[PDB]
Amino acid sequence: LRDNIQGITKPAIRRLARRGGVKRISGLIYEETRGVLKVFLENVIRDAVTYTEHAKRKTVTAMDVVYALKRQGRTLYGFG
Amino acid sequence: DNIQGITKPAIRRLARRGGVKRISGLIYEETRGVLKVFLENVIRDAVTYTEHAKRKTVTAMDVVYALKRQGRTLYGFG
Amino acid sequence: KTRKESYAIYVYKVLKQVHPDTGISSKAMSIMNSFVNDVFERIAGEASRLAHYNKRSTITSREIQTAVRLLLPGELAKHAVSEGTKAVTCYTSAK
Amino acid sequence: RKTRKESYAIYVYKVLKQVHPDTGISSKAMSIMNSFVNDVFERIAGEASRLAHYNKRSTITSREIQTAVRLLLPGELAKHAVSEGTKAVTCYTS
Amino acid sequence: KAKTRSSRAGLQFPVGRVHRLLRKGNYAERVGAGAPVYLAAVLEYLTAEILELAGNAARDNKKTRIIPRHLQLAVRNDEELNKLLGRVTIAQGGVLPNIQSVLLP
Amino acid sequence: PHRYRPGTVALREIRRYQKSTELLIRKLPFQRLVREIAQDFKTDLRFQSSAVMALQEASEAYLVALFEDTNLCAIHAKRVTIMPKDIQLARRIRGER
Amino acid sequence: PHRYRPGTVALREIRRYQKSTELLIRKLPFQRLVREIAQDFKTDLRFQSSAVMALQEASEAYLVALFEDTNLCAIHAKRVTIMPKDIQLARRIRGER
DNA sequence: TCGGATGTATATATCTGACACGTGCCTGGAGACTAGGGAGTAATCCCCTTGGCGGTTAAAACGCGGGGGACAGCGCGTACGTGCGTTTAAGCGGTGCTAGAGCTGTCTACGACCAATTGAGCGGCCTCGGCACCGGGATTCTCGA
DNA sequence: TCGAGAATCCCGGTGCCGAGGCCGCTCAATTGGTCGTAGACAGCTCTAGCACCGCTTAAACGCACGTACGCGCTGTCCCCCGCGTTTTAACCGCCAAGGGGATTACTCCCTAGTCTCCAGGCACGTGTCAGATATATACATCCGA
Repeated sequence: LRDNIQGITKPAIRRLARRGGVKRISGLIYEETRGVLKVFLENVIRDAVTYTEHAKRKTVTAMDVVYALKRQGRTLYGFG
Repeated sequence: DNIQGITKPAIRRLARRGGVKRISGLIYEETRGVLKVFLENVIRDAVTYTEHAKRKTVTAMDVVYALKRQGRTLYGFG
Repeated sequence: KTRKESYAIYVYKVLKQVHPDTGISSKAMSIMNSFVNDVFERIAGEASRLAHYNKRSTITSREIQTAVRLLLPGELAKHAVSEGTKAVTCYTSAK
Repeated sequence: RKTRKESYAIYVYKVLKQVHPDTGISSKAMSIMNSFVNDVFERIAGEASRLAHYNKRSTITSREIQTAVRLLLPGELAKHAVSEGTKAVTCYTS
Repeated sequence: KAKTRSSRAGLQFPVGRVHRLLRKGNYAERVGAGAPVYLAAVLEYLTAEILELAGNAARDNKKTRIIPRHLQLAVRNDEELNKLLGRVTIAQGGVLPNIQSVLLP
Repeated sequence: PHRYRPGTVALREIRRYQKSTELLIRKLPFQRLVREIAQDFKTDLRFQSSAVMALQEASEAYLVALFEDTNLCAIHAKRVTIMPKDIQLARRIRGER
Repeated sequence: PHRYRPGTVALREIRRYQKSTELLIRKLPFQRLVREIAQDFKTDLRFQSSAVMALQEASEAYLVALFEDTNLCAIHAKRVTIMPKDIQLARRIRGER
């Protein structure tokens, strides 16, 4: 699999930038944002899979994601 | 009172260690405000640990525990 | 058919004390449950490190009080200390 | 006559005389190394305790310590720390 | 004869369950008598403050039921609650209405 | 014939998307992205649905906060348009790179 | 007669103070500052000496890191001279104000 | 500055499905009562904090001249918005299957616990060399001719 | 383009205090044996995760067109840098008093533990009203002549 970083399209980054409060956007922000998102998701997925392997399972539950994010320094209410 | 004892050449030396070429003239009052806020937030927790331990002397371990609560973790003093 | 404990009915009672004519959905109740567990674990861990620093082996109300003063900001901390002291006084006088 | 103070001075001195046979160390650097050993001990021990609480166990085994090292150290440093620990346990049993 | 401790201390949160969770979760070797009473009083106060701020926003948007948007607005408009819940993401909450002034015509 | 002056639809889309609370990314492409970049850690994993929803919530919140700090950097440089060196300055002052 | 062009002594003082490791604030005025702003929390406290040395170490390190991030903001605005709005931008992106 | 024209609150109706209420049961909290060990309270003692004096000199404070950088205005071209018609794949519902998460029942191997030695590790005390300081001469980068 | 000259840098000589090693004595780690229970393993169940298929339409895509914004260029003035002179309080060494920080000893009352009993809270099953989704429409804001 080579795609699916292209699946984050370019009205979606625009909508995230306008919820952020941005009026006028360049044309390199798109690839820069895709790189940022891929790095963040890799760091979270790695710790979630570590908790899942230690629990001796094969499914990634919601609590493993919550515990991974809590280790990152980013608490998340509403899924526990 | 004593915040004016953090003189003009001392802030300049800290800026030179930071890597700063040229400095304006309002940085001194801005920097005295920043340093006063930092020291208030640390000395408050150090005095709280001292009051819980039923002492009247502020030791170095209280300062280390307060700085560790802030998220800063000084090595070298116990 | 297995039990799972939460704080739903108690949050519902406090809501019916402050606003007697409103309700709460399930998602907001889940958020309030997470908030109560978060603050509980934070205060309890701080009290435990106080008891370890002072070479003692007992978590008491004075450790809980100093943990509250270290953890919460000013006016919120003063009102929390007042509420806890009033509850402990009414518990010992009604022994 | 004073009250004793347990430390890690003599063990850091042993490791230094293994790795650099003609090198000394001052007092402040030994204090920094003592604080470093205590810090890393408390991080790994706290994370292993939290794993054992998440999975509803009552025991800290070496598998929790391995998972805590793997969560807490970055990259190749974790890759070598796992090897050192496994090798020491294997030499301890036989 | 069986009265609860919560009715004795005049509270709404349980005291027996807080004492069980303190004795069970490896915090210290002994746990005193006023510790769960003090901690249940503190948790009740914080819950009441959050819900008092949330119900007013549910009135202001003309609703009779609280949602995570109302919890988000209640937390982020207060000052000291925004310092307590500083790095915390509330699910399905959104942001506050902020526009910079140099972007306006 | 009728066209708005450029900036007007941008401002009212800012108001429209700061008023609502929803997910701003399509969720089948995000699910494919999660499964792909999880495939290089353990073969044949099996996600739930609330796990993917939690990951999407967390990722959306992270990107919105990064764009707010990027906008403040671009205003500090006396511009309006956001450029990628603003993103780099924000992520290096914050302590991420 | 002999004078250096302005900037030269600044650069060599940058090298000279990045080479050494010492305290860059006088310590009797710092001790008076600590005792004064501790007097409004508990009357008649009694500090040690290593407590004041630890506070001076921590304060010096904090100010040096703040000046590095301030310098990056001022370079981003295509200037050389550091102004106080750079300090404000650094402390607001970082998460302190 | 009025005129038109999009775009947004505002009112009214109708359905659906989640929140609020009611029941049974069952397990976790309350009530007495006993053992013993952590903690509170007094006394001692001696260290380390606080206050004061006096001579030295290094650093802070104050002018002063001038040059280099901040800041404001102007021109240009180009990169990014707004809107239109075409395509594509996301969302919704429905069906089917099966791996795997979850709970029960037996049992054994492993960690807590206790008593007796004994050697490792901490405090204390000499003691010599590594580093700190002073001085002199070589080098080298900067700036006005 | 080169000479003056003002700061770094390398080498040698003196000295002094703090790492480093040796010694004695307590107290914590080791060794051996016993007990009970936490967790490993085997087995059955039943529930969500995965895969596929057809339809509808909302949204992504590519394209013209025009304009507002980024960015370079210029001038001027003002404010910060480098340097020399005067003042001042930090730093070092010294003496002296006494508060309070550790430490030990001696009770005592507060918490763990056990066992019995019972009532509050959790799972499941109804039911109806709060809010989501239509249509019709005042009315507010933007751009142009």
